[PDB]
Amino acid sequence: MKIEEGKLVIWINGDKGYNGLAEVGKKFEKDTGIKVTVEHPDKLEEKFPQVAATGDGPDIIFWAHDRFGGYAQSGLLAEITPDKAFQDKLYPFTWDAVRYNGKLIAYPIAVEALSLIYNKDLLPNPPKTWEEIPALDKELKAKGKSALMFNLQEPYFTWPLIAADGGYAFKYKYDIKDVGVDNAGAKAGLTFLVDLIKNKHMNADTDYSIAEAAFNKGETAMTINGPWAWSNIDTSAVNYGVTVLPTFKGQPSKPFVGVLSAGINAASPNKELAKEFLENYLLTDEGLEAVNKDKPLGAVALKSYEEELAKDPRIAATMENAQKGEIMPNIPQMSAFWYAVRTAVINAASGRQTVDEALKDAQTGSELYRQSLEIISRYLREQATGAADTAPMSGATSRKALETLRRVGDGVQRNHETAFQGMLRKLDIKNEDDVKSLSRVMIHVFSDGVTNWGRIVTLISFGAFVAKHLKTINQESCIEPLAESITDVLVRTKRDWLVKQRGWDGFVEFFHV
Ligand SMILES: CCc1sc2ncnc(O[C@H](Cc3ccccc3)C(=O)O)c2c1-c1ccc(OCCN2CCN(C)CC2)c(Cl)c1C
Ligand SMILES: OC[C@H]1O[C@H](O[C@H]2[C@H](O)[C@@H](O)[C@@H](O)O[C@@H]2CO)[C@H](O)[C@@H](O)[C@@H]1O
Repeated sequence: MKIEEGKLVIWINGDKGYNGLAEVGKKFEKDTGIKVTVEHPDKLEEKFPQVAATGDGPDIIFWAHDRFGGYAQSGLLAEITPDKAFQDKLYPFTWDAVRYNGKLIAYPIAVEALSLIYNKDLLPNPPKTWEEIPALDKELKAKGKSALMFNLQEPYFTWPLIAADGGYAFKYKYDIKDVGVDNAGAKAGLTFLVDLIKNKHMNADTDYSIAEAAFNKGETAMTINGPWAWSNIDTSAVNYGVTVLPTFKGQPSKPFVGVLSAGINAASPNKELAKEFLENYLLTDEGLEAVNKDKPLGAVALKSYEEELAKDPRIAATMENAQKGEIMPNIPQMSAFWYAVRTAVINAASGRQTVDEALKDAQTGSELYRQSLEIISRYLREQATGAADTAPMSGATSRKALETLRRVGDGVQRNHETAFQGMLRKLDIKNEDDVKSLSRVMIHVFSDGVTNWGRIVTLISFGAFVAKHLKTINQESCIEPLAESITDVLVRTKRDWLVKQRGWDGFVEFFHV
């Protein structure tokens, strides 16, 4: 087993107070003898699922809660079971953020939302609207300054504007069928952003470091950032305020709210130690103070300490932005959603694609898993049972993709029956455990090779062949898991290619009669 027993390794992002966290570790080590190592790897949110899948990684991972449902769905996190008395020390809505499929999958630490950060010496009155920023920038450029710089590389920072006039990720329970990435609100916000770039009020290449340095040196009047940033601003002696984000088309900017949370690796042989550290050392007044003093956490989950911090006007502004925003969903398709929108924003800002092209692709990318599952699940089930699903189907594409797959998929099963049968007789499929062991095979087979529509039809057509078998041996319950497996394999390893082909519209086009 890869993770070492008798110590704690912790991963946390490099913008958080990891020196403070290490101080809490020192205190844990003092009491118990157990060494605590804090690390801050680049791209840790993409690295964790890769390493944890193989049984490796940190004992504890810290991230906003949006990534944790994906982790939990993949079996990477231990269920946490604090008692009533500990649960009652934290705000109920923070626990809701870390609930997935009825189980608690992490400990909530703190509530974070973006705010408008402004230099009070340059801009005694910050703008109320995004619409007035171009004029303010022109005024400021005549004095050697700029109005606003913020990270354009990460969609978390552009999202408040995109969402203002109507963009949304997943509607309201969260409806995974209803995605608002390329609606009219979304387009208007992204367009306003690209116009700021086109008119030289911002630069498409601005990232976290460039924006932070410009603000902290007094060269730009505003930035958009989170509570973590306030420490470095204090160091710089900029006279800053923290306030409400500007409105767009009369409506508030809607930041996605995150709950910084701590999850325990399912492979860790140190779960009792991790729970003891998190509950009795970190999530205490002193523990959170030590972290907070290094980089501010925002509104902490711990009611006792939150009451002390609540008086701070920067925190009050954070909560006001948070109330106008929306708690991020934690569903497993969040990762895909962020990856598509990141790409959309970068390509739109750079002029690689137009706003319409960019957000079209993002909408495709964000809907891809669900749309694929629907198609694949329907085809496997109808093949296995001999009757189609009567529920309505998005709808036109799905219906036509299913019609196409019925032609080409039946061809493949028919002409390749003997290899199919042979490969299904080799494997001793008879229950959910074997199907479990199929993705593995499919992952090494499907990936290793060319990516084209024929190889995709092959995977799905073999899927159907298996489903038929499953039905005859009264293992019908295993079909939907089979469809989820095939779908995951397809959309994880071929996402970029699929988005390039216009998704399933492409599939319909390619095999068109
Ligand atoms: C779960 C297995 C999967 S998943 C999957 N995904 C994409 N493509 C696949 O196959 C195509 C090539 C191919 C086209 C047409 C029919 C078979 C395969 C490819 O990899 O490009 C597969 C196979 C696969 C891979 C190999 C096979 O056959 C392997 C060779 N023989 C060995 C002897 N035995 C009797 C039959 C299988 C068989 Cl029977 C399947 C379903
Ligand atoms: O930009 C997409 C990104 O947004 C959020 O990440 C935030 C994070 O929540 C904050 O703690 C801070 O570190 O900045 C990050 C943005 O760079 C999501 O939590 C994340 O999953 C998503 O990829």
